[PDB]
Amino acid sequence: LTPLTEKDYEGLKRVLRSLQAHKMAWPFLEPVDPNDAPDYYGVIKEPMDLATMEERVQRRYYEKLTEFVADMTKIFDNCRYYNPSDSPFYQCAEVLESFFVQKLKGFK
Ligand SMILES: CNc1cc(-c2ccc3[nH]ccc3c2)nc(S(C)(=O)=O)n1
Repeated sequence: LTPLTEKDYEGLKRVLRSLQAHKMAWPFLEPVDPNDAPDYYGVIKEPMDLATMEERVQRRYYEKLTEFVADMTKIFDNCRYYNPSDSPFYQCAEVLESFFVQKLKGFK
């Protein structure tokens, strides 16, 4: 896989901001609050969120697009594992993952 260039990184920031602005992204914007989900961090061993990804983007943590996609997929995988399939939180992952794929393919 090809290294992420500085030109690549402008695109990644755009993709990330498109997701952060999505109406369904709210449960993913910041780390889960342990007060609203007291067992969350006993269940989910590798939490991830969009603020933690923004930090990594800004600090050029990602060297390959696959690593960026892997962090994003953890967000969605964590959500569907923690939540039952009829929860509104689960529905956020359904909507935002397919939005992400649309944007990812564009990033191309
Ligand atoms: C009850 N189920 C839930 C609850 C939450 C949650 C709760 C409070 C929160 N405060 C700041 C973020 C934040 C996220 N996130 C999910 S998630 C990431 O979609 O798996 N599922």
